[PDB]
Amino acid sequence: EFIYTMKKVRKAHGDKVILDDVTLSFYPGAKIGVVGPNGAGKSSVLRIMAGLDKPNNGDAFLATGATVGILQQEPPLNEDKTVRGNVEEGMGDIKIKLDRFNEVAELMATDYTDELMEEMGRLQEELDHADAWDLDAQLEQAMDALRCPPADEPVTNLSGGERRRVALCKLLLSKPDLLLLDEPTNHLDAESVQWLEQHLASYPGAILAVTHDRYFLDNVAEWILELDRGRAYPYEGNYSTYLEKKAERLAVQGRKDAKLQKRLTEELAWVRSGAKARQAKSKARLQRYEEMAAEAEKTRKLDFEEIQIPVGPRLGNVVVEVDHLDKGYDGRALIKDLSFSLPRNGIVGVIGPNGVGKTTLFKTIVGLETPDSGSVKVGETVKLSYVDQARAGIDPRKTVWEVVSDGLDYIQVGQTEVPSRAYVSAFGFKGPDQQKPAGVLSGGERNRLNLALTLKQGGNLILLDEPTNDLDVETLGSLENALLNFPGCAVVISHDRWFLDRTCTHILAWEGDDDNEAKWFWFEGNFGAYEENKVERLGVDVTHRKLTRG
Amino acid sequence: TSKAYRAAAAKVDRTNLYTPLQAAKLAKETSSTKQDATVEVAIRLGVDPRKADQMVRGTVNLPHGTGKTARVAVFAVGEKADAAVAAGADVVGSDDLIERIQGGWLEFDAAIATPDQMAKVGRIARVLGPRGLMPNPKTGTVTADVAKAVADIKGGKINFRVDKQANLHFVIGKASFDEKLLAENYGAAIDEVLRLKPSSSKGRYLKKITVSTTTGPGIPVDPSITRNFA
Amino acid sequence: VRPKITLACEVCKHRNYITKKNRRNDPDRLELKKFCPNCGKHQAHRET
RNA sequence: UCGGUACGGUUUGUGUAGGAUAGGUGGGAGACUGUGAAACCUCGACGCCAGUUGGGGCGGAGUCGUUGUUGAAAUACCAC
Ligand SMILES: Nc1ncnc2c1ncn2[C@@H]1O[C@H](COP(=O)(O)OP(=O)(O)NP(=O)(O)O)[C@@H](O)[C@H]1O
Ligand SMILES: Nc1ncnc2c1ncn2[C@@H]1O[C@H](COP(=O)(O)OP(=O)(O)NP(=O)(O)O)[C@@H](O)[C@H]1O
Ligand SMILES: [Mg+2]
Ligand SMILES: [Mg+2]
Ligand SMILES: [Mg+2]
Ligand SMILES: [Zn+2]
Repeated sequence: EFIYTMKKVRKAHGDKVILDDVTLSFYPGAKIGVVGPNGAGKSSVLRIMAGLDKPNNGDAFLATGATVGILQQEPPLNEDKTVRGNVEEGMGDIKIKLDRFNEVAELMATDYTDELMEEMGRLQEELDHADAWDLDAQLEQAMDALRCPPADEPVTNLSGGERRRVALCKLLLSKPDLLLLDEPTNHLDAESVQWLEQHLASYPGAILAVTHDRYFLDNVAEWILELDRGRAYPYEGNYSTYLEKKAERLAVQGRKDAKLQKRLTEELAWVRSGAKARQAKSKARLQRYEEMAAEAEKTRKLDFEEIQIPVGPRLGNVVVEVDHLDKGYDGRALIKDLSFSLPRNGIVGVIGPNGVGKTTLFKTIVGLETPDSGSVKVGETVKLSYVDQARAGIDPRKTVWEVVSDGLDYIQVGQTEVPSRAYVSAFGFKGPDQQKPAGVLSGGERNRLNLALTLKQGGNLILLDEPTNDLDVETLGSLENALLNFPGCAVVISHDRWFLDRTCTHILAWEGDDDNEAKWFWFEGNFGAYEENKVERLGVDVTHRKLTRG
Repeated sequence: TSKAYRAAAAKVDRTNLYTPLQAAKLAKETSSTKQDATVEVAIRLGVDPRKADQMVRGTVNLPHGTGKTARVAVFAVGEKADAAVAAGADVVGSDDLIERIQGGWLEFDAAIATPDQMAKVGRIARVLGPRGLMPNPKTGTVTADVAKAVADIKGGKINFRVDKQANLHFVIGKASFDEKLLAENYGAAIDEVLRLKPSSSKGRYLKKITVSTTTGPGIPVDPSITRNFA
Repeated sequence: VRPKITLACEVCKHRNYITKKNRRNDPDRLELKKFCPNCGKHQAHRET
């Protein structure tokens, strides 16, 4: 009747609570959307529902025979293959018991003959449970819909941000009855989300997403679950209905607490100054100050320090010269015949779907690559700063402070001697929260940590690669209003189309079709011009794939 | 689309759970309008088949026959096929039938193999399996009984397989047969449902049931008849 | 900041010892070799 | 007038290859002249391949059908 249900659930440290009194319940087919700020507990609720952790109070009770999947905020894999990335979970109770049916039928005669009736027929019983057991012709069904990489290559550095396309195929093949997909639209395309839109719509089974897109929240979701910092409140309706009734709620809450804060100060002097006023009653009126001042500090949350990018040396007049570069691999044809300068004091945007080669183009510039037939002039005044797409500089065992400081005391950032602990809290880690391991940090504080160890050089040429992931609108605005005030050459790879309309001066973009798949067009102007230049120069200016039989 | 099919719609009462004797009278009145038909059985179960401990399958015996064309394929070599080639199989195959089946000559209905063939049956059961022709260790198509396997196809042993939707399906008889050639077939069917009765189901066990034919409308069936099928 | 934790054995899960740790110094559950009387020999003990 | 339960008829679903798997399971040579070429046409469903024989107002003659065979399966037809 209920797929999932919760008692008075309180997952917490006793010093710092992260969930508190989370009492709610879900139906079958309950398409849910989860919204909230960073630091609320949105991923520590989807972690209880998949059994990957246990609460410190209250029972979390899945239904009887409904299985649950999960896609965490960083997706793990195995280091074996790509078609291995459709057998580990997903088709895992059929594939592991598929070769054994072909192994039990090797025609032994001295070993056993009539014991093939209670084990080989028992394996014949479990193949009817899945209603299909050829498993081969219906596994290119699962990779010609995600547009997966070719299935015969391992997930080494060979895979970029289509690592997520594989982890959206281990999960969406198990078909769980409770589907906990936590931010599926990281690193995807202008059409990879557009595939996932039509797939999560007609989907028998419950869905909990912690997404930020607007097609899921306005048309697929039916319940919206706000996560306040520790609290949890359900609501009913799509996201257009949610924000209207959210607006009138924070209206009458905005002057609920104004006259509350006015009351505490009006009887602050009543309890501090002039304690001559009443004898032997004062221990009954003083407690009503404390009982409203201890609940005035459970919503006093307005301490949000700004993201600030430090400034180092004077940037000259030449930054990146690309001398007719070609780049590729054996048989592969990425970047071909590209020449562009890089404008001093200008945000540069990169446009392209997954699999064109955006993040290798920065690896040339720092030095992690070498061009095949071409050259890149660095210019003796720039200073690189490379934040990577895969966030590979995070060592998930040692604490936060040891990742960015390397155990030192002062680190060299802005041609000064900054005390390296003060450089940590500049990106939002106040004091005793240096001492917690980085592998368990939030999606905001793993993106407010990758900016720490990569902007540690004060460089006047910073190469932002997916900066708009897993961070809310209070920091996203505090980023884009902090890399406008930066004196030179921020270069950004992004997929948020409503981010490059804010902060762009130049666009490098892919425009390849069936004559050559490795063109790169350069543009002088913002994103609100390239979307109009494209329709007046080219002609390119759907038909959904099912992922299963039905 | 035809008045003659809808003329029997008045021959079925709405809220009256019929008897198995009154059941087969309507099959004699509907299927006689056209050629020969086959009587169907639909049973809804009060189980939860999402789990694996409530999958239900059993065998059956038909003392009145089945009326099936029953084209029998044999998968054996040596003396295993010799004790069944005289039993009445129309097309007796061998190890050469590996290349005739998947090549495009699929004209057979049954499949009888021996346990000394499964290294070559398993490459043929890839296509015959999802078509329902899987090697059966239960009834006798694939076992050590190489003598009475072909006669069981004319003996009337058909398994029943519940789906996820809690729907049982099992044919019981032809159209030219009378009512008394159906009471013994139908009464053992609900018995074999009770022979695979789960110990973890809830509520009322058999909550809805109907019996019809190929070109016949629905008929109410009584769950509270377990003794007076004849 | 010094809560009172109880220490339970690994095999029989009985609760034999209560003690105090500091919670901002040691976030994870302690492990000690203490004496379980129901087992008769020293065993390992986590928290609850 | 707005919703829950119970029953009943109608309708609904489009990776690619084939005259859009008419969705799952179990059967099965059936439908009888209803041509589709009136209309909210194209069954009025999806309007993505632009079409799934039924509120059918030329008819009572000719009917996507069986035959064709690309594909885990195309094939009418009712019943759960
Ligand atoms: N280590 C590698 N060796 C060879 N080819 C690679 C390697 N990594 C990626 N490729 C190929 O290059 C393509 C794109 O490279 P990639 O590093 O993923 O940059 P990218 O396009 O920015 N990834 P993304 O940010 O998700 O779009 C892939 O589709 C592969 O075909
Ligand atoms: N094991 C942990 N111990 C202590 N604090 C934790 C732990 N796990 C998470 N937190 C913090 O508690 C809060 C819970 O947030 P979490 O569920 O981890 O992601 P989220 O921030 O709520 N959603 P998102 O911002 O998209 O990552 C965050 O402030 C985390 O940094
Ligand atoms: Mg998260
Ligand atoms: Mg990349
Ligand atoms: Mg210590
Ligand atoms: Zn013990």
